[PDB]
Amino acid sequence: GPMVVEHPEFLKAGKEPGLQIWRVEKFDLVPVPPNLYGDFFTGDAYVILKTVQLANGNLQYDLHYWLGNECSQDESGAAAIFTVQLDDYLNGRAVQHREVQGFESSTFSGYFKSGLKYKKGGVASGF
Amino acid sequence: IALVVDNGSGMVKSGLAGDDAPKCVFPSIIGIPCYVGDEAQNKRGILTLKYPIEHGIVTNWDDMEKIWRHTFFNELRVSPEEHPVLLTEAPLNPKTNREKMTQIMFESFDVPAMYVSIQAILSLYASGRTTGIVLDSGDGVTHTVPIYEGYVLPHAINRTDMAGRDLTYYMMKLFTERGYTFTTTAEREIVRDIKEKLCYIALDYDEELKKSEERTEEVEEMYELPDGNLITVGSERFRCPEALFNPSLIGRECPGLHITAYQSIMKCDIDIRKELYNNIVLSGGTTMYNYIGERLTNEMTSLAPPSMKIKVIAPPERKYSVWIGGSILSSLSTFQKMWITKEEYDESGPSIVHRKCF
Ligand SMILES: Nc1ncnc2c1ncn2[C@@H]1O[C@H](COP(=O)(O)OP(=O)(O)O)[C@@H](O)[C@H]1O
Ligand SMILES: [Ca+2]
Ligand SMILES: [Ca+2]
Ligand SMILES: [Mg+2]
Repeated sequence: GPMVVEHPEFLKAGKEPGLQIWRVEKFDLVPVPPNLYGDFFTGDAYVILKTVQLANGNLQYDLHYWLGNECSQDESGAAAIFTVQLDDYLNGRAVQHREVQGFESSTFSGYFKSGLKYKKGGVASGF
Repeated sequence: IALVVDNGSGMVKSGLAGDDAPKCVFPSIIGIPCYVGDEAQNKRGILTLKYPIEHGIVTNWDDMEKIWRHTFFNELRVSPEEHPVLLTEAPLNPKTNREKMTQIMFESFDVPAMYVSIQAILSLYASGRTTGIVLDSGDGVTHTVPIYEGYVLPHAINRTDMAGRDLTYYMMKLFTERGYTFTTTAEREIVRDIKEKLCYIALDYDEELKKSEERTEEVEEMYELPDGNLITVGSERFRCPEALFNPSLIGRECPGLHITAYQSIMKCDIDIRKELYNNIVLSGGTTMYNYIGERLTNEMTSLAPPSMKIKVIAPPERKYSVWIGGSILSSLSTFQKMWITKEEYDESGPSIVHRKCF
């Protein structure tokens, strides 16, 4: 319930305007390499933080968790939990969004320089 | 490796974090000659069977500690001093009971660390959601729990004692209307099995009742009793769980499942109700009846405003969704320092459970 303190990716989250993307990997939140931004494994689940810095120093946060059609239950469950934990860490100020493969919001799609792309496979289940 | 224990009003679901299902599932009952769990129902020389968590709230802490002893030492066969323990609690669990749970874990079992999670939250996580309304129908209690962005909305939560135990009793009564007398503890367990195996929800009750009278063969199924004799089970198959939607059938004044879901949604901010309607999540054994999702979809659509999008999610393993959510939660890298340690409890007192577990 309280905010996460030490996890290195939470320390990185929401510090400045930008787009931060993590993948659930065996019960952990692992950063997605920059060159893979926007290419989602349909076997996996992901967490996305969009930070918008209004020109008055204030930060606006949108948290999106994306569920691939073949992701395992540990992965989708962890994506939701991590989303709440990141919101907690940002003092409850993030707006959360559930994003399912092929049913994503136009806001979520709009983040990506040339839209969402999908590929088969992913990391194995933690179960 | 963490232990996950879901303290059910009727069934303890326990096992190891990181497993995809609970390995030890047994009744949350005490038999006074103490016997715990399955042994308590198999002994003839029993004064009384006691439910220490009868309607999801612990009432006898000494009996609850006996159930936990049996869980750790007879079922899981682990040393509690070597494992963090995730325990579940009902929504709206009284503060003094959360404190007593913590005290017993640290002072009676010497666990190194523990945590307490709300059952409905865990089920929502197991479905891959942070927002929705969980309808958790168990053995001695049904909870209706709206949740937004990871937190229950306490002013909108409903609890009723009506659940699976009442439906077992109703099935017993319906059979009595035919001259069968299932009365003994063993006979009651047979009726529970008939209920689980053969019942189903009628999408059109009036038409299913007409079929059972005029075309009985299309409703009727035989059930094999432990001695091999067969009994015919007809309209009971759908009349029994119909009580969940129309509780006057069992003499109760509480509303049906759908009405209570609707009233809970109506206690929430109008601007999240659309999300709740599209994220109705069923959990617990008494939501396992065939066709219940479609029936609830139809009822909720008829109650909701024009063009409201309704979705009922009925996950196939939902008898264990609470436990599975806990197994996921307690496996996460970020959960490693969310446990209450023994040393924090000694430092801050039992009050720590309110500041670390919510
Ligand atoms: N397949 C089923 N169909 C109908 N009822 C079921 C089924 N399986 C289990 N139940 C009932 O669900 C109840 C147990 O559910 P559970 O969610 O474990 O309750 P609790 O958490 O309150 O102990 C029992 O009344 C049991 O008879
Ligand atoms: Ca995967
Ligand atoms: Ca928020
Ligand atoms: Mg339960």
